[PDB]
Amino acid sequence: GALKYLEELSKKKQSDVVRFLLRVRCWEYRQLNVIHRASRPSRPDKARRLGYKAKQGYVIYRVRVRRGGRKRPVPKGATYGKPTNQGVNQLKYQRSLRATAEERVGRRCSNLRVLNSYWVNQDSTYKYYEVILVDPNHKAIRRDPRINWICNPVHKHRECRGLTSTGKKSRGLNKGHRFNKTRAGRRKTWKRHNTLSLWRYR
Amino acid sequence: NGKVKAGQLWSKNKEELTKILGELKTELSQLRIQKISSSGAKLNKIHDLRKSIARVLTVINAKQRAQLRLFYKNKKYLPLDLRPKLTRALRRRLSKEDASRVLEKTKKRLTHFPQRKYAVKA
Amino acid sequence: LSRAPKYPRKSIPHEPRLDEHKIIIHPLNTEGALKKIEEQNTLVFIVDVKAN
Amino acid sequence: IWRKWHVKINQGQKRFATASALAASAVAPLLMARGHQVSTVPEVPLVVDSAA
RNA sequence: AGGUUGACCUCGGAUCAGGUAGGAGGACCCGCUGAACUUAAGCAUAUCAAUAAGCGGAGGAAAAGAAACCAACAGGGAUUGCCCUAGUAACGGCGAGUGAAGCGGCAACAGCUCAAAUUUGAAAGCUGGCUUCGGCCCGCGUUGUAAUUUGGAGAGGAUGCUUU
Repeated sequence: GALKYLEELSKKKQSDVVRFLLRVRCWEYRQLNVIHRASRPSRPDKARRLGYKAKQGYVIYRVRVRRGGRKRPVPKGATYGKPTNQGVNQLKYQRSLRATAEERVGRRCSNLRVLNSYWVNQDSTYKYYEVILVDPNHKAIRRDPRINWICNPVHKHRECRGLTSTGKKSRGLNKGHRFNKTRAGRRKTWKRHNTLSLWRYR
Repeated sequence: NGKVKAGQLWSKNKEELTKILGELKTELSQLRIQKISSSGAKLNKIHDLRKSIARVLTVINAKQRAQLRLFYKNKKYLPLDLRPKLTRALRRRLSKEDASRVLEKTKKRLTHFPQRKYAVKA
Repeated sequence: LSRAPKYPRKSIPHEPRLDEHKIIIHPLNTEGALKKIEEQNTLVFIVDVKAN
Repeated sequence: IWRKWHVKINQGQKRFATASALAASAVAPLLMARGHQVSTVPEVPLVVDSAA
């Protein structure tokens, strides 16, 4: 197959051919809309390994998001409480720009379910992602057992609840001692550790 | 008079049902003026004609909907009022066949190694 | 193209919501109506609020 | 509701008290002092045939 | 006819054919955002608190989940929860304070699907329309839909029995 060659070529992002393609594609995507439908994945190997199939009901949407940190919406950019010794310019959003992109694409297409998303390009101002979406109401989707789990109502807006890949990465859902506080849910673990259990025959 | 039984209405067809509806509406319109002109036992009668009009309309609507269901018995798309109501989530739920579809590898595994019936001696 | 639906959305067309039995309720029995009958050739009725 | 409602008791003390109550149930003065009408009872403790 | 006739690609229109989303509820759940009163003699670390308020998204449970795990043993073996570990290891102005996890016992247990392969002796796959219900069409798709394989393996052989 050709996708092995595409994977090994996509690993080399500083080669002349890949840099040229990224430059011209960044120009095209910057003169397109912020959120717009892609007719086909521009990285077919990445889309295929993330779950895209050339079947009716699979949609690709391209999106650009402004990169960098976040700012608190306070008047005049200043807080009127205790001194925090830091400015609002250096506050970091706890989710990824990829997750923000998936949320905006889902709000644009509220009738689809977000499956996954992948990085395609970036510049100084924006980061560019392509988001795979699946139509739960399409008969080709509903008849296929490999994908019809997404038609169930428990998978409504996975990108809004952190059930996509970037959501799992931001929630820290990994096994081991490095993820003691977050592997089963951070707030659930906190409530479990802070509950006071009193038994009858204590 | 004016209290039309539903058992009589269930045998009529459309045109004489509309005729009965018209005559009940006419007599009701007359007896409202009789009510505002004098007091008598006609109030029981206007109540009876109101319920009779309700019965006639119910019978006509039921026969119309039964005929429409017979017409749409074998068609793919039905009108939204003739489609089953259930709930919104139940209508959006997957069908039983799509929920019971399995992959062919799973079909082979369940064909050649299902759950057996076994017992263990003590 | 104009719409050519494969199924009607409403199976039964609804009846006239404002028909004449609902339009005319009852006449007026007050002395104003009774004076207008003889002096004006005018009949006074109480009608539906939605009727023109 | 997180008041302490139940009492945890040693099982040995429970068994001790049950044995003491069984021993006290075989004392005919204690039955009368506790209020039972056992004046017509033929014998204490009263054992009836299991065939009945 | 070639200044013509078409094929793709991309982007549009339509009250086109069929669908879907919004709001409510929000006790419990998954996230984001995020205080101060209070406690530290007062007080910018700290504490309250990764809480209240605010915002987004589900279900009858949600979430997590079949190891890029724990361990260092004669090794355990997806996830969740209870008891214990344990007020312990550890962190902490001028200290008020904070604080897990492995093992162990128990409740309950259940395992799997893709991408990376050429079906190449035959896209074998699928949405929709019309049906006389046999099928026939318009298409999607080779920039890859079926079968096969998922590391516990598997692909190729060899071999002789079992299975539906």
